Amino acid sequence: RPLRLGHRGAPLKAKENTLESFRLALEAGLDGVELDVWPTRDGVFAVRHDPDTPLGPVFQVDYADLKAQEPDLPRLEEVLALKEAFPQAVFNVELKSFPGLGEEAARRLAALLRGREGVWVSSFDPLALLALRKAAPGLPLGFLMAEDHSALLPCLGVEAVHPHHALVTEEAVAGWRKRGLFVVAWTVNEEGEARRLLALGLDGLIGDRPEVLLPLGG
Amino acid sequence: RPLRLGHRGAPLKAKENTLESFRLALEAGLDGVELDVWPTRDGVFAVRHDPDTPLGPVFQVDYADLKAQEPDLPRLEEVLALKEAFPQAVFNVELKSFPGLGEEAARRLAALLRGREGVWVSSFDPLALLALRKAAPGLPLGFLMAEDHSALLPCLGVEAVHPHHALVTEEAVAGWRKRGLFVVAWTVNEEGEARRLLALGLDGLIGDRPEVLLPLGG
Repeated sequence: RPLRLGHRGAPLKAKENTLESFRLALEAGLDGVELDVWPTRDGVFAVRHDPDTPLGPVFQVDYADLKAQEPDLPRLEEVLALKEAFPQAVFNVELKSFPGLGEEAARRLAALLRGREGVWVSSFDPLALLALRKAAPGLPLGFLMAEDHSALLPCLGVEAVHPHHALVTEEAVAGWRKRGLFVVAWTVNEEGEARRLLALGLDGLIGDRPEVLLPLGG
Repeated sequence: RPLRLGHRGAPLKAKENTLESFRLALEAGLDGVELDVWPTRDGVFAVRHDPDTPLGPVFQVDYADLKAQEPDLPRLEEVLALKEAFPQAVFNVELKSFPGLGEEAARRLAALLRGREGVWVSSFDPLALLALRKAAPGLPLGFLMAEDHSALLPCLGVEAVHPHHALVTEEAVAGWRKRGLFVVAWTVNEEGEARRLLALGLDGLIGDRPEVLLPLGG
């Protein structure tokens, strides 16, 4: 059935991108979660949406320092470790990096996720995706799109396309299906829109409300 | 003959990315200049390399304010206007924008450069290039590469590829020629490297030293 994914966990039940949020999303019965990561100065993947912190941009601060300042800030490995409690859960890691520093971060993430199962990486940065695919041939990837940049799909090594829900139309989906892509829309928080998207045959939905996603599928 | 282009003008003769620098580069006999631009809060294309200013990121500050703070900061139109004094000169505008805000800036730049001659836009951002091509079908474009991302060329509407000189090899050039691309390397400041690149048949060189580029060609 279509994947029901918790955006940054269950952001309305607990603070977004925190271990509690991810746990609550999985305890709610969702198929998995999406989590945002940025590389720290010392190469740790901090789980948070915004790149700017009280101590400066994430890439210029060591993880331990960000953690002292923000005690509930998880590192990637801690979130993926939840697969121990939920063996069937999947994790969509969105690699966020300043395009220009994306290739280096991508190579680092590739090494960290080597051979790991139940995880796929998505990114809005085509350059990071190319670097990821070269560094880890077996790691599933998804191309995030805020505007319709489908023209790049033929040149990207990705198994999925993650379009903003407003880009999802019958014709757009036909194009993605034509390439055998797995389609995951975001960020879907309304029943009406969720049903519209599923009626189009999408493979997954990322949303902030578990209740809305749970009944979808079978 | 191969284009001899002044990187940000003639950066050692005058402050980089200033009208004086561009004028000196053209007075030296170069075929054109490369200039960096970032969009201001009010949609003006400020000519400068760094995005961070004493007043904050360029996109969050109005041009007039940046100008008061930095009196020699040009706006794009002022640099392109130099074509009046040098009718044969060409201008390579590098659109710099935070990938995510690149499409919007690209659409704005496309409208500004509508029908203009002797100008081509390059960018490290594939998304900005796609937006530029859609908005201005007749505007020549170049794909800047800091690492070899040639795999994207087939999906980009570009007439040129602008590789960092360290990516230029006989095999790489054969691949680009195979697609009929115009190849422009940067940033070439040494005679040895310049001669190595020209021997490979490149179509243009962007460098900080006019003396090094002038004798190249015929």
